[PDB]
Amino acid sequence: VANGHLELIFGWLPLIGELEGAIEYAELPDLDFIRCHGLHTLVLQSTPW
RNA sequence: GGGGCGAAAUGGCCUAGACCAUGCCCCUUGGCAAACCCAUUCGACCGGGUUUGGGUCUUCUGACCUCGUAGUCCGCGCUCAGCGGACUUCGACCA
Repeated sequence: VANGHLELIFGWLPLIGELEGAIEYAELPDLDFIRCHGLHTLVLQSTPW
């Protein structure tokens, strides 16, 4: 068992490499941008003709 | 029907921009003020119709009553009427 478990953990080690790589990939700081608009108005006056 | 708008109320588009949907802004013109007419308790009774409504001389151009609108010099004096008065213009059934 002392040798089998050691072999097993040594074989498991590489997978932790790509797992930590993916973890780091999840922390990549990226983003986009947002942009909006708006408009308000007001009548001034009016007369007949 | 004829138009307007993307403004303005929001929704697509929505650095920005210009277009879209419902969606919202107006016309359905209006007024004449007078004179006369019906059937009848053989007028009281409301409603309708006709002739006029700035106006004439040649209302053709153009002028003669009237005014309205302006611009220009104006008298500080000359003419019997007097006066405050001159010249040029456009309009004249009414909003």
